[PDB]
Amino acid sequence: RELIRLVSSAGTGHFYTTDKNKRTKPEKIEIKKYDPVVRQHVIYKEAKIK
Amino acid sequence: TRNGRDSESKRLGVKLFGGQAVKAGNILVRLRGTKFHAGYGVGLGKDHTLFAKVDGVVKFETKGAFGRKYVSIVAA
Amino acid sequence: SVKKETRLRRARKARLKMRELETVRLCVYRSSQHIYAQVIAADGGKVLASASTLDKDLREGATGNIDAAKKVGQLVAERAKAAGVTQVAFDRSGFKYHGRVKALADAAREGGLEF
Amino acid sequence: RLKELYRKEIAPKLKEELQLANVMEVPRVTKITLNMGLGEAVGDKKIIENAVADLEKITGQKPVVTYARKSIAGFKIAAGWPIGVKVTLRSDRMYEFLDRLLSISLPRVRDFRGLNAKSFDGRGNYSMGVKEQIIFPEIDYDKIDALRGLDITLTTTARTDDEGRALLRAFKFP
Amino acid sequence: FIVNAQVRSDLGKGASRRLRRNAGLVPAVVYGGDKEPQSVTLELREIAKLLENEAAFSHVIALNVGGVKETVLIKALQRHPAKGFVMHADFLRVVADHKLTAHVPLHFINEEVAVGVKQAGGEISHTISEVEVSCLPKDLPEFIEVDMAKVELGQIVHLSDLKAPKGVELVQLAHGNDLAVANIHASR
Amino acid sequence: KADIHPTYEAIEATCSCGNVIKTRSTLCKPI
Amino acid sequence: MLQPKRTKFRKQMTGHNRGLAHRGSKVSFGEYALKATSRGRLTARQIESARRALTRHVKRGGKIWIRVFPDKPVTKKPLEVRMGKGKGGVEYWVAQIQPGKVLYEIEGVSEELAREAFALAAAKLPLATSFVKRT
RNA sequence: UCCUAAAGAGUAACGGAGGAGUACGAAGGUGCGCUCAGACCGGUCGGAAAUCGGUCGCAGAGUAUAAAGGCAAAAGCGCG
RNA sequence: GCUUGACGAUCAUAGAGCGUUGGAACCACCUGAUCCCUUCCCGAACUCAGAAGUGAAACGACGCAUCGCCGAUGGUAGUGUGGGGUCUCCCCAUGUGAGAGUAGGUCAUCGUCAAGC
Repeated sequence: RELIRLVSSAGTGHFYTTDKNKRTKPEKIEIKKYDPVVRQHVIYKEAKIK
Repeated sequence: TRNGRDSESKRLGVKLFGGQAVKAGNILVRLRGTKFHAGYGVGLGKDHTLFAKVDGVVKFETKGAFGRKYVSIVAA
Repeated sequence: SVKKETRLRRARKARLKMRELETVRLCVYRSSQHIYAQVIAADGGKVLASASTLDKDLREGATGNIDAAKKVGQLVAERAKAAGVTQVAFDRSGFKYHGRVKALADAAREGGLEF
Repeated sequence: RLKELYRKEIAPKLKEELQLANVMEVPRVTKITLNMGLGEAVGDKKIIENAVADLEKITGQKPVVTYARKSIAGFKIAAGWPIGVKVTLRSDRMYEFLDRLLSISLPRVRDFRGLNAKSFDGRGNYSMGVKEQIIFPEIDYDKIDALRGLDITLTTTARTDDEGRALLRAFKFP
Repeated sequence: FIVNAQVRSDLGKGASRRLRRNAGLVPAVVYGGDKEPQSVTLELREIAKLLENEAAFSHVIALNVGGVKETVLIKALQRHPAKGFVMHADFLRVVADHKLTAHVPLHFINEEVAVGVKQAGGEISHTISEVEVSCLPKDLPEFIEVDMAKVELGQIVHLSDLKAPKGVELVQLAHGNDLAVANIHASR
Repeated sequence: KADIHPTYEAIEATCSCGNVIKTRSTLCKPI
Repeated sequence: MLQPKRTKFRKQMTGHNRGLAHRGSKVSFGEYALKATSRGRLTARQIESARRALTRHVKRGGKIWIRVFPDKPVTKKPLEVRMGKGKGGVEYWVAQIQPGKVLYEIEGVSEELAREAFALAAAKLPLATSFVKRT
């Protein structure tokens, strides 16, 4: 469970932070989450915290 | 084999016994998995904490099938 | 039977949820012959209004279809307006919300009896 | 077919053959499972579909596969999870199924004695055998290597032994 | 069988201990399904002479509290577990129309003439005496005969295998509990 | 040859003995 | 000796030995018995020693019931051992005895032979015992 | 996590027993639906045993993981 | 004034078992699945349209105490305080007081609404 970053599909630079088991679920996560800087729900699609 | 090792004794049990005036957020019972169930105006939090949703006095009724102990608050 | 003690077990969650919220309840009891509708106050043990199919102005011989439930819909809505109740909750009583239960619910809802 | 013999003779034979007071405890005809044990070669995931294809057209109806329950790791392995197959022909489908079992298709392979003799358990015995996975319509000399088996018994939908041996027969059928 | 009794207007722990150690007495109660219970003092020396009798517990006992006399069946007995003597006696009213369960001893009559003893080498093992019964007070078995004469080696006599004398209901036979009464088995 | 072997055992009371011990009747699904 | 076949734990506490023996005070299987009148502790080779005294003094037959059962394990620190380095290990087994506990029971003998057999039995036991008959 | 711990909390020992340094994008949410396990008796490869048909049943099953405490509105189980 | 439904109050003195009895209204079983809807495979569950039949199953009412479950009185054990002793344990004063068992109970008692009598 190495930790990842879920950045917002909207134009902001807001990110939620979580984990993932890489060696079982290697594909990326496209979960719809709530962005506070635009104040609507948008998809989040990211990894690579560095 | 060797033997030490306890833990920090989580202070569980009955706060706010059975006739006491309660405010609308007070912890009733700290609980490790529902000895006492949620009655009339009481809440059942995440770790099975019973808390008060309204004011009144604590009831502690043994009600119904399954022999369950209920904490309820009677607005009195 | 094994049908009825199963559907009361199905119903019991919503029955027991509407007495937590202190909500006036609209119960149904479908049978194979016909359907009943009943308005129960927010404790379980007292009835405000009640309207069946065997009210003696709509016993017909064709009683027990998706039409008779729709008749009982407004027939319980206009009896509940007299009783002074809105913001009721619909109790399907373990029956699946699809046929004459759905029809009774929609026809009671059409008579301003707000679920 | 369960017909002119049933709706005019069998249902009024059994009221005075078992001396029943009113009708409806005359036995109905309901439900079993094959439980065709495809757990041979349990770690497969390739012959269950052949078993479903085998049992599909001989019954005219889709089965499901029945899964293992426990990890009984002495008999076989526990990862071989899909190990079953299952199809009822309904009372509505029993009609073409009754005049296809023990009407002309009674010689499955052979018997020297198909006796109705050696089982007194108080629930209504009969006698017939099914060991071959081929004795049915619509099967080839060879199209797929056919390894299966089909299991039918019958029970009273009713009370007892002697109250359930009589409805289970329909013709001169030992 | 007659015991003398008193009135006992004082109940409790220290009261009962004072009766036993100062007055030399023994508490008791008399009760039945038809009257109120009544607490009674008795004498330890005067009830311990009844308990010497073999037919003490399965018998009518007249009991005289004042001038009032009752018919009494002893149905309970408490006893000091170490030393062994009666503390409170705890007996029952007797009415002529009543079911009246009591314990009755077994009496094991002719054990020398036993065909699992004389010819075959074996000994008699009484696993049970004191059978509980269910009977009107008209038939009170002071004893129940257990004939052990026609019983072979290795053979077991059960509760069905003996006699119920003139309308006596053996209780365990009225359940599915056919208990083993006695036994003939090989020696050690 | 004496090497082939059928494997059917819950068919095996005498054909329709009622139950074996598991009690219901005719055909194979819980449909 | 008598030991359990396996126990749920290996060490008990020390505990106390209070009360009278209300349960275990009746001659429930035999005709005559050896009842204790003082409280104490029987160490499972006392029990077997009095057992062998009984079974050797009978010589003819009978049936002997041994009623007590040592289920309490007792530990020991060995010698040249400083105190408090963990609880010491089990050595033997013990039945806790209260006044009134029936220890042994016999049937099939005469009352005289039973009495002078439980005299041999009581000679090997650290308790104060007595002789009782079936009530 | 249980005992010691004295029926509220708390409570020591190089006292008695076990565990953890995580898993999970569903093992979370919700709606709808469903009960487990066990004896029985059943021999033409398994034979006490798999697959089921459950008569008796009568929570003893299960719960990601130690123990304790909880679970029918199941907190168990399946599906959208 | 009772019968059948639905909903609750209360959770065995209310349960389980065994027996009798209920069909016209009610409910259950029932007939058929075109059409809604459904079956890890279903018209046997879920669903619709019913009105030929049956109260067999189930459910209900009435009976029975063998089972389960309640359960006295009395005593016993424990124990607060005060004092004793032969002090790893008991006793006395005083207050309290079981669990078990014994006698004995129990085959429930209520309320709201709706159709019938």
